[PDB]
Amino acid sequence: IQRTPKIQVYSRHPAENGKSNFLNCYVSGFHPSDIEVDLLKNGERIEKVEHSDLSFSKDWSFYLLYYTEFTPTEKDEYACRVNHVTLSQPKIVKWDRDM
Amino acid sequence: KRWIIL
Amino acid sequence: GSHSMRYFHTSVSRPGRGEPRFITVGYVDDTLFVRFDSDAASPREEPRAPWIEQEGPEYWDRETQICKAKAQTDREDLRTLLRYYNQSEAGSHTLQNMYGCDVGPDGRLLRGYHQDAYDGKDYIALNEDLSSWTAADTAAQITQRKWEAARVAEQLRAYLEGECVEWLRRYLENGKETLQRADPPKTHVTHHPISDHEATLRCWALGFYPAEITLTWQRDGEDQTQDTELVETRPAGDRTFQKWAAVVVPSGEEQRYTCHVQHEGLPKPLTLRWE
Repeated sequence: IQRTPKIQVYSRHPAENGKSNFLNCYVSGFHPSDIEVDLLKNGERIEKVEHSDLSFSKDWSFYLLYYTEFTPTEKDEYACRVNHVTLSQPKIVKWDRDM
Repeated sequence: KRWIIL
Repeated sequence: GSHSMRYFHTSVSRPGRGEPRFITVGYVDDTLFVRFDSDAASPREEPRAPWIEQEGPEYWDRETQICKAKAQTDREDLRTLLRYYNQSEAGSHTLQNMYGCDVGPDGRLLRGYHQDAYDGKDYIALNEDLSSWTAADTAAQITQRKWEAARVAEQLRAYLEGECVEWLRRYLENGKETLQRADPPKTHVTHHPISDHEATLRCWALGFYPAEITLTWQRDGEDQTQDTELVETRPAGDRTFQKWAAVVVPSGEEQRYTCHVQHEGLPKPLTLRWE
């Protein structure tokens, strides 16, 4: 039995260029718990990324929050890269501030 | 406070 | 309002890579307040909310002992479950356990919980009577017989009606500044044309606590349950939560759509439109 993660990439606060913020990747709804999550800046892995402690929802599926401080700009592109056994290939979700 | 399975 | 206390536990085996990793976290409502990770440097149960820090070293010593004992029993239980399901020692398996209590605005017990899952599937659960068990299959029936013979349910009932409720009430008082404050959502509607003929309306809720919320789109007053895209409520990282709901609308019909927001922090449900 396996459940593929739902992936959301987003900012803690509404994004303002030049203003410090937090970039988040929330993965949820997945099983088994083994998962790899990277935050990306212009395609490159951000080094310093923290994550919450593994917990789970009423339906037993797991969720985790990966996050890092960052200061968005106009040009800088951000994304979340997730790999899981349910995934043929790593899935990349881009940050879309204009949502 | 936790419970412990006795 | 009403409140809950929950302890969550996950053990994940990793054959050939040491002993299972054990992680447990405790919550009051949607606020994390304690953690323990067996892979940590010098594992102890650590505070994660200011209102639990005042508990003395006796409290932390006992909690850490319980956490370590639970890690060990989980390791034994994972070996047992391999036998119960006639499984190889080659694969990684998962054991999950949740327990806790819910109380009403008066602090009365509403109900208690104690349930387990193996490999992401229901395994065995204490029933709401706090006296009988629901076993998911013939393997869990063996655990049921063992727990019945050991009168486990009677012990859980005593905890769930006693210490569970009493310490949840204590935590609620010590953390009343935050645990008993609801932060209402900040809301707005955004508009993104897809085409010359269609546009996306997205209803946003930000900065709210607790996580429970209802966001709904109406067209001409009729809920668009079938045609609404609703993302999972997500944590902002500052204790608050976020959520949005989106509908695709015919261009020019935007004013026929209304977003409705229900949250504990709101005295009245909000109705919003695209401006």
